Amino acid sequence: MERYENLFAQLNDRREGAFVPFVTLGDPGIEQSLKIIDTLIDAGADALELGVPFSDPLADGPTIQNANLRAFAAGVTPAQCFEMLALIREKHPTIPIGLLMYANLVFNNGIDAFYARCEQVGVDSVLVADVPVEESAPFRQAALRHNIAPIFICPPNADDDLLRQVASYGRGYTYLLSLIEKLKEYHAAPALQGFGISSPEQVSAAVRAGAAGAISGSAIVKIIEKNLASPKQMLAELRSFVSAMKAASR
Amino acid sequence: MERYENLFAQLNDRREGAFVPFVTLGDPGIEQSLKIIDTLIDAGADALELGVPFSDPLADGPTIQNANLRAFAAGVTPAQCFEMLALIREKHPTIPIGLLMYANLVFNNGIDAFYARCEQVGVDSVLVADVPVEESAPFRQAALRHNIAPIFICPPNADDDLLRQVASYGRGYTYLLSLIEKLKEYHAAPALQGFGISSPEQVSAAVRAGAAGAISGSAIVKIIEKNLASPKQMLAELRSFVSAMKAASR
Amino acid sequence: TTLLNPYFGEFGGMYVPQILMPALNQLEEAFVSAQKDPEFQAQFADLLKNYAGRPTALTKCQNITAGTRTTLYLKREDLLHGGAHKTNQVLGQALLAKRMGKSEIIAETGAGQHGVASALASALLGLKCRIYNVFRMRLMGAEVIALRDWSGSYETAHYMLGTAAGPHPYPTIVREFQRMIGEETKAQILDKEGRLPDAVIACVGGGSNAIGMFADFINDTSVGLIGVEPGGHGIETGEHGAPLKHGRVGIYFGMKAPMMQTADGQIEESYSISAGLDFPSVGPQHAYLNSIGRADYVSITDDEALEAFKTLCRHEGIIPALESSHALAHALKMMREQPEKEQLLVVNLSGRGDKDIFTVHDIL
Amino acid sequence: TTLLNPYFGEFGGMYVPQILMPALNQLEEAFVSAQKDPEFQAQFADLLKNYAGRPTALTKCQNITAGTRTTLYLKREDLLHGGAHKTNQVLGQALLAKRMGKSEIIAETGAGQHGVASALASALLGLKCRIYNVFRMRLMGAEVIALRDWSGSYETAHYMLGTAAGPHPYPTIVREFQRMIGEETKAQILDKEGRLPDAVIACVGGGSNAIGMFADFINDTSVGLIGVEPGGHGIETGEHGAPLKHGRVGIYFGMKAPMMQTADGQIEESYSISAGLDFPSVGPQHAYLNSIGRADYVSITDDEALEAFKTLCRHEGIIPALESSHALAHALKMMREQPEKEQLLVVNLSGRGDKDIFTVHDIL
Ligand SMILES: O=P(O)(O)OC[C@@H](O)[C@@H](O)c1c[nH]c2ccccc12
Ligand SMILES: O=P(O)(O)OC[C@@H](O)[C@@H](O)c1c[nH]c2ccccc12
Ligand SMILES: *Cc1c(COP(=O)(O)O)cnc(C)c1O
Ligand SMILES: *Cc1c(COP(=O)(O)O)cnc(C)c1O
Ligand code: NA
Ligand code: NA
Repeated sequence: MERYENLFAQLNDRREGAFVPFVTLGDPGIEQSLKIIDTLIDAGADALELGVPFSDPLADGPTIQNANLRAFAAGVTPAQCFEMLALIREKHPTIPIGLLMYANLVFNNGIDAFYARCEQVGVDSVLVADVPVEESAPFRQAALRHNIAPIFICPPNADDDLLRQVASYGRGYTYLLSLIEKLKEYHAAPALQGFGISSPEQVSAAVRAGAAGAISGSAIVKIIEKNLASPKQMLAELRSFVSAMKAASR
Repeated sequence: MERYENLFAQLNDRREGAFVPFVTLGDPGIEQSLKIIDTLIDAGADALELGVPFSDPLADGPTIQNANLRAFAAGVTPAQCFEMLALIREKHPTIPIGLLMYANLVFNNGIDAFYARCEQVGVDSVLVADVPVEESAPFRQAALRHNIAPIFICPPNADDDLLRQVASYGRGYTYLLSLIEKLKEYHAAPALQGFGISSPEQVSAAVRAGAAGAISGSAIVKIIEKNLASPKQMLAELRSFVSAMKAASR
Repeated sequence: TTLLNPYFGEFGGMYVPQILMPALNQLEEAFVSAQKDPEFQAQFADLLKNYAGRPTALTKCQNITAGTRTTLYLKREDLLHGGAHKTNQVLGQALLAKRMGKSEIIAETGAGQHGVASALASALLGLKCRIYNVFRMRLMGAEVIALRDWSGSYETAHYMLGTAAGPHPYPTIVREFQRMIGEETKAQILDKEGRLPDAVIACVGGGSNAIGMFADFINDTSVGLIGVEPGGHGIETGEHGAPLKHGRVGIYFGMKAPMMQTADGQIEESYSISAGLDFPSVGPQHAYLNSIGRADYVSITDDEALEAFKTLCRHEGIIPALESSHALAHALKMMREQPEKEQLLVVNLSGRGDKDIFTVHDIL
Repeated sequence: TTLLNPYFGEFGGMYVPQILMPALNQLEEAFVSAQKDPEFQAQFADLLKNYAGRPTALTKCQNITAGTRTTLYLKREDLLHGGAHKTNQVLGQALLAKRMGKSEIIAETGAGQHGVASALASALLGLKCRIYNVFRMRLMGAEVIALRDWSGSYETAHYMLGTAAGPHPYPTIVREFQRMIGEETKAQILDKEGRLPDAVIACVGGGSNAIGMFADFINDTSVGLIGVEPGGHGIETGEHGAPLKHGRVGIYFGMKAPMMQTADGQIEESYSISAGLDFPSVGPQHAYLNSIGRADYVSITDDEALEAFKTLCRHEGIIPALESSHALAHALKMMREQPEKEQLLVVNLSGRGDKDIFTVHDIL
C-alpha cells in the first residue's frame, strides 16, 4: 500500500522529519506491549519498528536483549507476535510498520511463507539483522513478491559499492547506522538515522544532516525497563519522551 | 669372652638345643622392657637377640615394626638402648647378647666406633639386617677387632658359594632363615633356625634337623602387643611361653 | 564478492550483520595471502614442530582388537601441547592476526579448552587476549571477562573462532590449519601398513578435529570418513547433540547448517556427557560431505562413550578425552558387531582425558 | 660379585637383606643382556616413539630472555605420554620384566606420578600391576593396596623403582633408560645452535630426570651440569629437600648416599612445595659427580619455584610442573644476576604442571 512512500510524502510537505521508535513485541507482556505501542503512536510516532524475540540475537544491544528475555519470560512466541501485528494494523491503517527479524525466524518455515504472513497481517517492511546485502537475494526477492519492503543497514564503514547495493536493493527506507548525499545520489530509499538517538537535539541534527528521520530504540526500551512495577507511569513517561522527540522533527 | 662358644659347649654336653627370644629394646618402654628381658632370662632363655628402633626397618616384619613404633613413642633412642644394654650385662654376665641392627645406625657415627661401644657395654654379636655378605667387609672387620661376633643370615635360596662365605665370615652363630650339614661341613658357627618359630614342636624339630637352636621373635612380641594394659599378665604369659619353648629344646 | 567459495553445497555463507563483513573479507584476503606465502608456512611449521610437538604419533592398539580381524590405530593429538588438537588452529589463527598487524585476540569458551588454547597461543606470540580452566587462562595472562566487541575493534583485534563453523572464511581456515592431522595420518599409515585406512573415525562437536583428519583423504574415495556426533542419553530422548543427522537446517552463528532448534525456530541446546561436544550446530563442510554421501555420520551415547573411555585405559594405558571416546566407541562397535571383518581403522584421539578424571569418577 | 660396578666413588652399593641379592643379581644380568640385544633396543625404541611420543621437542624461549645475553631452550618431557619423563624408564623396566619371563609389576608412589606411569606401562604390556591419581591407577587396571613382597615373589614379579636411586643396578638402569633425554637434547641443540650448551639444568628429587639429561654430556667437559634440589622454606629453616648439599652420608634404601637424617641416624623427611621432590635422599651417581666437581648442585625455594612457574605461563604459554619449575628458577637466576653474560642454557622441563593447578591456586 506504499505506507512508507505516503508517509515521507506527507512529512516532506510539512518539512518535518520522521520519528520511528523501536520496541520488542510482548515486552513486558502481550497486553502491556499493545498498550505501549498505542501510546507511542498517540504520542506522535510516524512509524514503528518492532522486534520479534529470538533466542540468539547477534546484533542486539544489551538493553534490547533484556527486552527479549522479558518477552520470552512472558511466554511470547513468533505466532503470538503475528497476532499482535494484525491487531495493531487493524487499529492503525496508515502507520508504517517495520519488523526487525533474525534470519532463522524468517527461513524457519520457508522464506516465502514468512513474507506471505507479513503481507497478510499488514507489515510494511522487514530488516533481517544477520543477512548482509551479499546474502539478501532470496529474502528481498520474496519480500518484493509480497509487497514487503526489504530494509538494509548502511554502516559507517561502508564503501561506494555497498552504497550502490543498499540503494538498489533497499525499499521503504534506508537504515543509516550512526553519506546521505551519496545515498540520494543513487536514489536510495529515504534515510533514517539509528543508534544512539535518545535526545531531541539528535533528531533535529539528523534531519538537518539530510536524513528523512531518526529511529530510537534503547532509549525507548529503557523507559519500560525502569517502570515495570508501575505500568501507568511507564506509559506516561513513554508519551513524554516520544512527544518531545517528535516535536524536534517538526 | 666367647659367651657363644661357652654356651653351645654347655648345651651340647646336656644334649639340648638353644632357645633365643627376640624383643625390641624399649618396647613398650624402658622400664617395662628391662623387666620383660629379665623375665625371658629367668624363664630359661639361653641367649638374647635385641633390636634397636630404626626409622626405616626394611627386613622388619609387621609385628616387629609395631614394636619399633611403641619404642619410639616411648621416646627410646639408640643412646638409651646402650644404657639398657649395659644394665642387662651387669645383671647377667654369661648370657650371650646379640643385637639386630640396621646399617645406618652402625655407620652413623663411625662403624668402628659403634662396635667399640658394643664391646664396652658387653654385647656379644651384631647382625646388620641390610648388609649382605658382599658388603660386609668393613662391618665384620670392625666387629672382630672389638671382639664382637658378626652374624650373617643364610637364606633358603642360598647357593654353595654363599654357604662358604657365611661359614667363613660368620662367628658366634649362623642365623638360619626358615643345608645344616653343608654349614657344618664348612665349619660354620652353630646354626639357629629363625622365622616362624612359635610352637614347642618347632623347636624340637629344629634341634632334630641338626640346628643348635631356634630363635623366636614375632611370637614373643605378640604377647607384649596383647597385654599392654596389663603389665603383670604380660610377664606371666611371657614366662609360660619361654618356659615351654625351652623345655622343648632339652 | 569473495576470493573463496563461502558455501559447501547449500551450507555455509556469511550470515552476519553488515557491519562485520569488512572484517570477514579482510580475514579471507589475509588468509589467501598467508597460504601462498612460504615465509608464513615456515613460521607456522616451526611452531607446530618445536613448540606444539608435531608430528604426533600414530599408535596401533593390539590389545583392544585381540581376537578380531580389526587393526586399530589411534592418531595421538592427545600428545599435542595443551592436550588437544585445538592448539593447531589457534597457532595458525594467531599468526594470521599478527600478519594483519593486529595485537589483540578475542575469544570465548564453554568448558575452557578453547579458552586455554587461545591464551597459551597469545602468551607465546605476544598478543593481548580477552576471553568470555579459568585459572589456566589467567595464569597465561589471558583476561577472562564476543562478535559485538569484534564489530568495533576488528582493526586491532582478531576473533579466534574455536571450530570449523561460523561464517566464511572460518570453516575453511580452521580446516586448513588442522589438515596436518590427516596428512600425517596418511604418511604414517602408508609407512606402517603400506596402504590407506579402510576408514577414519573422529567425533564431531563443531567439526574441526574431524575435518582436520578427513581433509587429506577426501580425494581418496576408497577411504571411509566417519563422523561421530554425541547421542547423549539417547536420540529418542531428545537429549543429545546430533544436529547433523537429527537436527534441522537453519541460519545461526553466521551460517546455514544443520541445527538443533524448536519447531518455532528457536535454537535449542545440545546435551552430552562431554561438554566439548555441546555445540548445537555443526560445520557446513560436514553437512555437505554428508549430503553427497562422501562422509557418513553416526551417534554414540554417554554410556557407550564411557565404556570406550574405560576400555582404552585398561587395555592400552591411554586416558582419552570423553569427546574422543565417542569416536573410539564407534570403532569398537564396528569391530565387535563383525569380528571376522578385515578392516584397518584409524580413530582420531582428539585429546587426553585427564580433565575428565572427575566427571567419569562421579558417574561411577 | 657383579657384572657392573655397583659404586660411583664411595656412593652406591647393594645394602639390602641377603634374601634380596638373587633378585638384584638376576636383574643386572638380564639388563646387561638386554643392552646388548638389538631386538630389545628396537622394541624399546618402538614404544618410546609410537607410544610415548619421542623424540620430544626442544623449545627456545625468546620472550623470557628478552633484554639479556641468555638463550634458553626447554627440553619438552612435559610433552611425553603421561606428562612426565617417568614414562621413559617405566617402559624400559616393563620390557625387562617381560624379558625375564615375569608377569607382575610391584611399585609404590607418593603423589601418584610414578604409580600412574607404572600402571599405564603395565596395562600396555599386559602385566599385573600392584601399587602401594589413585583413580587413574585403578582406571588402568592397577591394583592400589613393597620390597617385602618382592622378597618372596621376585621369581614372577619385578620391582619397578621410580628413580635413579636404591640398590644397584637400579641407579644404573634408570639412567640408561632415561639417557635418550640428553642424547636428543644434544642432537637438537647442535642442529639449532651448531654447538653444545654452556649448561644443562634439571631438578633433582631422586635424580632420574637429571641424570637422564646429564648422561650424554658427562664426557663433554665444556658442558656444565647443574642439579637443582628443593630448598623448601629455606635451607636455614631446616625444612627443605636438599640432602646432597645439606644432608649427611648414610645407608638407606639399599644404598650409601647423602641423606637427610637426625644426628642420631634416624632418616628424616624432606619438605618441598612440590611433592615430586620429597625423596629424603639422592641418587649415588649425583653424589659422585658432585664429589669430583663434574656436576654442580644448588637449591631453589618454593617462592622462587612458584615465580618461575608463573613466569613460564605468561611469557611462553607453557605450564611446567612445580618440580621442573625449580630447574627453570635457577636458569632465570643465572640470567637475571648477570644479564650481559652470553650463555646458551637448556632446562629439562621434566613435566607439565596441570597437576599443580590447584596447589599453586591456593598459595595465591
Ligand atoms: O538502541 P538504539 O541505539 O536506539 O538503536 C535502535 C536499535 O537497537 C534497533 O533498530 C535494533 C534492534 N535490533 C537490531 C539489530 C540490528 C540492527 C539494529 C537493531
Ligand atoms: O618374628 P620371627 O618369625 O619369630 O623371626 C624373628 C625375627 O623377626 C628377628 O630375628 C628379626 C628382627 N628383625 C630382623 C631383620 C632381619 C632378619 C631377622 C630379624
Ligand atoms: C573441544 C574438543 C572437541 C570438539 O571440537 P571439534 O571442533 O568438533 O573438534 C573435540 N575433542 C576435544 C579433545 C576437544 O577438546
Ligand atoms: C617425580 C618427578 C620428578 C622427581 O624425580 P627425579 O627422579 O628426581 O627426576 C621430577 N619431575 C617430575 C615432573 C616428576 O613427576
Ligand atoms: Na554439534
Ligand atoms: Na632428594
